[PDB]
Amino acid sequence: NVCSTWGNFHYKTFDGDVFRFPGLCDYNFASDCRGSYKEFAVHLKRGPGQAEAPAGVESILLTIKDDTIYLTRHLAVLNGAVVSTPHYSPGLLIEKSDAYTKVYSRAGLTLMWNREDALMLELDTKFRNHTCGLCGDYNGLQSYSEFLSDGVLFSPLEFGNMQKINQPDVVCEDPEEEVAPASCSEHRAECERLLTAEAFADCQDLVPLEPYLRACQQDRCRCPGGDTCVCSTVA
Amino acid sequence: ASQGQVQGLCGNFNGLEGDDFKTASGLVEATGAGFANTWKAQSSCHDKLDWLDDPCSLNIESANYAEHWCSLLKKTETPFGRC
Amino acid sequence: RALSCQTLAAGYYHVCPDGLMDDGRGGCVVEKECPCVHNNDLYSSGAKIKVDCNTCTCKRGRWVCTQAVCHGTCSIYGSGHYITFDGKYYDFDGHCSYVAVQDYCGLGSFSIITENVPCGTTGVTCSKAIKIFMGRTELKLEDKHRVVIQRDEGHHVAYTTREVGQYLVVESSTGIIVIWDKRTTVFIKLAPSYKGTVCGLCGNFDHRSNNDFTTRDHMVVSSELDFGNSWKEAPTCPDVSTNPEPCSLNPHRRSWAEKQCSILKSSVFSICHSKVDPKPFYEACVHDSCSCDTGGDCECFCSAVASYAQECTKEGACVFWRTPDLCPIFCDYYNPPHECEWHYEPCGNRSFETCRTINGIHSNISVSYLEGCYPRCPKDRPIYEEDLKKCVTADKCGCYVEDTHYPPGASVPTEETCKSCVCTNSSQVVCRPEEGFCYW
Amino acid sequence: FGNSWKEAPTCPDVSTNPEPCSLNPHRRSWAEKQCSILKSSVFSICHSKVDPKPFYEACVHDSCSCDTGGDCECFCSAVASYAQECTKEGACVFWRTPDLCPIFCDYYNPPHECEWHYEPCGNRSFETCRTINGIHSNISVSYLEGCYPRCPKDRPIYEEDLKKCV
Amino acid sequence: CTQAVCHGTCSIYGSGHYITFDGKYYDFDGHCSYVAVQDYCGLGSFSIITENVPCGTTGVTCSKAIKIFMGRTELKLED
Ligand SMILES: *[C@@H]1O[C@H](CO)[C@@H](O[C@@H]2O[C@H](CO)[C@@H](O)[C@H](O)[C@H]2NC(C)=O)[C@H](O)[C@H]1NC(C)=O
Ligand SMILES: *[C@@H]1O[C@H](CO)[C@@H](O)[C@H](O)[C@H]1NC(C)=O
Ligand SMILES: [Ca+2]
Ligand SMILES: [Ca+2]
Ligand SMILES: [Ca+2]
Repeated sequence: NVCSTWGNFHYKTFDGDVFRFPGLCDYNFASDCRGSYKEFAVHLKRGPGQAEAPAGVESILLTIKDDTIYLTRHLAVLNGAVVSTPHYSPGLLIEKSDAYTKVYSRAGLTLMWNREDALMLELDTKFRNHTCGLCGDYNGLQSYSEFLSDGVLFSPLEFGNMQKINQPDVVCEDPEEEVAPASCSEHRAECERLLTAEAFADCQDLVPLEPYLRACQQDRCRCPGGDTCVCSTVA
Repeated sequence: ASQGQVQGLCGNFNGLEGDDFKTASGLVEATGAGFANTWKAQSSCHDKLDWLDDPCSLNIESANYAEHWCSLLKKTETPFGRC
Repeated sequence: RALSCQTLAAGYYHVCPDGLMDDGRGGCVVEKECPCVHNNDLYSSGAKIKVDCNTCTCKRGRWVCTQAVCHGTCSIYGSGHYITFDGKYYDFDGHCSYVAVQDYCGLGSFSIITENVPCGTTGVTCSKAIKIFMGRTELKLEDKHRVVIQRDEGHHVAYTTREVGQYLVVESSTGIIVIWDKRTTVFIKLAPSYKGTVCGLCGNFDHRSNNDFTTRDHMVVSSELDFGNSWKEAPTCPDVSTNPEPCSLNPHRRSWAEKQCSILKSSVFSICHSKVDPKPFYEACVHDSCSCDTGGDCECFCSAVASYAQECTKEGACVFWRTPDLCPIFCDYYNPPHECEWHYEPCGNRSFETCRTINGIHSNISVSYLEGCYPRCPKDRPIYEEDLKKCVTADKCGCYVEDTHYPPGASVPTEETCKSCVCTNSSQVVCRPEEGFCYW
Repeated sequence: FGNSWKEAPTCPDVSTNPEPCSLNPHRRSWAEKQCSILKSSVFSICHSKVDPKPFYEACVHDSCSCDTGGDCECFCSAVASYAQECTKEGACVFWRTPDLCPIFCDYYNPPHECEWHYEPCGNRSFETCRTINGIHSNISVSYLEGCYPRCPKDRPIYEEDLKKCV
Repeated sequence: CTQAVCHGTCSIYGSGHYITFDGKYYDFDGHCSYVAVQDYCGLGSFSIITENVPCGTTGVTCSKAIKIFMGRTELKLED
């Protein structure tokens, strides 16, 4: 299926489970914890904090079984060399459109990233019961082991904290537990009206609605003023 | 004055470094873990096996750091250059 | 108090009841029937195994072995990798003629020299010829052939040259053996009568490896580059100062080398991982692949992998690792037009009949572990004559006089006087006198 | 003419043709020595039926360039290209030796029954289970090098998608 | 001789050596996806594309994969 991340630090695993982890240092977005041989690993790197509304990404590291791709805002590097996109190696395709950057692999990996905030990854069915990154496992269970492993219901922040990567030159502090804000249910009508418009007719049966509107709930109240933070969800 | 009268993970101390893996029950082993397992002080412990990998290939973010500093040992101008 | 047949000698310093002890195979057993272990293999009581010249037995969880002295072996291979008689690996990259072994150690009976020349552009050097001085005769292994020189008039110390698998084997009746793969590898084997009476790059073979760095003038040093530099032959040859690092001087060739040489650590050689440590061979493979940068670099790699496969065979693990895309071997080239007799033997464990051994001649070493193509002669002429590589009848093989093959019937050349010789029609060389004065 | 047929507009434009043997002088001596087999007496039959110069130049040009690994695979293909034309015009030449571009055919054989053989110039037509049912091609590919079966007389149909005599 | 029209042949080989259908040799070292053949020539039925990538450090390039479009089917010769 698809793991996704967008908006004001909104995440979505392979089994739904939309939450919010405002980490900023570095994290293991996805990986192959088969144990014998690691086929691939996607590492995400947030920014230093762009502003209150947006939440960008600095660069992405993506290793597939022999080679590393380092994608930045302006350039893409393969094995330490700058490549003029597109590239057509016999086991890997990189292309750079204006609205997206796309990477296709023969192992069953597809990555699509717009250079600002939105990122999504698609894997085949081969990697079920093996993924171990921030996107949770890929067993198809809805929040089964991602948050309730040994009976303890993990809060999103602590679950995200465990997925950190230690860079042996810089110490980065994890975010502290914020005071539980009020359930922003006062803006539910606005989110429902905006999302369930006419232009979104033939997908009311393809994608659910509850998670994406719940995401709009916090987005609307956490992001006062400009509507740069609500229209990044309906996107 | 104790040449050949010691046994353990530190060898026999007789001048030859080929019989160092000589177990306490005759023949010589081939790997480093096979010989070591025979000197456990607690019967309940399990047996280990060698590890055919290099850590500098699994932790890429650390490879540059490790190199940039450990390479100082070969720099003649550095204080270690004297040795 | 819980013994386990592996902590027997430990002491139990820090399940089964009192008496019986765990064996690691299953239920508890008495001390008498306690098994033995070796290279991650579990052998019950009363078993048998061989170690390179001897035979052992699991008696009481302890091994009891015969005590005979195996031969001594020195190895030269790769771009300057040396293994001495007492097991001390090292590296050395010289450009001169160096004393591999000899007996003129401070009056001597032989000497074995080597010729190292540069191969690459990073400064590394490799062996490309061998010279063997025996008494007064001088053999030279060169250009994939053996050349005799200064053959002594009437002493002619008995030797024997033949070809086994992909290797060329030269033995001497005195107790010297040289095995050469025709490209860069060399094995020197010595009988246990030379113990502690040799010197050279291969140490002095005394079962003690803290004094194999003895220089020409009987001084013990601690540096490879000083030990090596003192055994050069021509005084005008330069002196080595530093060991080059190939993969650092050719960064663009690293990616390939580290990918092809990784097969040693793959699952293909999973059987051999518990019997031979692969790291010192993986390092040599990578070191060699980064250096062959002037052509023919698919040949530096196959030999490096074969060096490890041969040891795996020698220790008892016959592994089949060649594929049509990885170091292929072309054996049936030797077959007759379309009769199929030559076969690629992955680990050489075959003992057939030649026309040498048919007449009682026997070697002194087991070379039954060398890779290559081997015959499977048919049942209408089942004797393998070696000097022509031909399956022939037991009658028409040859004579093999003075290390020279002569076809049956052919008038045998003779360096004597008044003595004519002929190979009979019975594989028998017989000589007659001629009274043309001289008599019988 | 070349730069106008690229598919992606963002792809760069070629400005010059590099000279491998000039940028890698130390590899020239080897390349000019191995590739000389084309002009040697081994291919004496084919010299009057195919001009070797454009293939000699290709061999030398390729051998000077494969300078990152596996340069014994750039050379054998270059020589095989010329050998294939020599076969195509009516000159079947046997040039492989255990030291020069060896080929490993008996790998496919069952344990020790000998049925696969290296066919130097492919001039052999046998019965597959496609042609046994009237299926035929529209060109002759009877000049392609490789290893071919010689299926026995008790199951003489060669199935292709498994490489088996049945 | 009899007069029948043989098939036509185009050859790609080596580090960017090309032989056209009419017998013209040349060299070309590109790094992109190039049209080997097609009949959408100024409405056509097929197309054959090639994929050249660098192989070496001197700048030369060689073909490493093929794509065949026929009607709507797409074969890819690779690995
Ligand atoms: C194997 O070793 C034996 C032991 O020496 C060799 O036998 C010697 O042969 C020479 C000449 O043939 C005699 O002068 C010696 O007296 C023999 N030695 C003994 C102890 O009798 C034998 O030649 C060696 N094998 C080969 C093939 O040479
Ligand atoms: C494991 O089985 C398959 C993949 O092997 C997967 O679809 C399933 O959801 C997994 N179930 C559990 C309990 O891990
Ligand atoms: Ca789950
Ligand atoms: Ca010791
Ligand atoms: Ca010694």
